[PDB]
Amino acid sequence: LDAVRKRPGMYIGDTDDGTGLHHMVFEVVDNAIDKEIIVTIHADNSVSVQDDGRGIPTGIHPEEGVSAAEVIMTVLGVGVSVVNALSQKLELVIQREGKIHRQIYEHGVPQAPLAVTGETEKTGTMVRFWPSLETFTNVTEFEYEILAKRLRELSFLNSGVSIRLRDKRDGKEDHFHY
Ligand SMILES: Nc1cc(-c2ccccc2)[nH]n1
Ligand SMILES: Nc1nc2ccccc2[nH]1
Repeated sequence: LDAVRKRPGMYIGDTDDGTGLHHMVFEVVDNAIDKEIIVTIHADNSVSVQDDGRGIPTGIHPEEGVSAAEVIMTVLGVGVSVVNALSQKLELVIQREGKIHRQIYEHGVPQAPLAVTGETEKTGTMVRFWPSLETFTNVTEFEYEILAKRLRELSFLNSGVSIRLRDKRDGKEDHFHY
């Protein structure tokens, strides 16, 4: 990830006008799109993307020797590893094979291995990220309508996916489904 950290604008887009900032969300959503996705803008200016999919794989990657999810998050669509690298904090929650798994990153650095924290009957993946204010300048707050515009376009192209957008700062919400 040091290549990304070294030139963030080249991977995520302009880090001063809000372009790159919002592309962080779009990258995560893109990965989720591969049946309901919920994008939430939190009051602390983090965004979370949840789905009810199968959950990303949690087993150890036989080559890298860490969880497959960690490989996805830390090894170079630009890839969610870019989002992770440029987030001061990122929380990953995977519900899969009857288990809830959690992991925290800071600036792309895992704080511990992906760990089983409980049981569940649901499946899905949740990523919540806090963009690094060391990288993103000037425009540092998410603009609802920038997200809504893109998610609407995506909903038309991905006919079987329901997309919800929620703003916890002011209660605004939308539901894109084609
Ligand atoms: N909310 C999410 C994030 C992801 C995801 C899937 C593949 C790679 C990275 C992230 N799925 N659902
Ligand atoms: N604040 C801060 N920024 C960082 C960038 C890379 C690794 C660790 C870091 N801690």
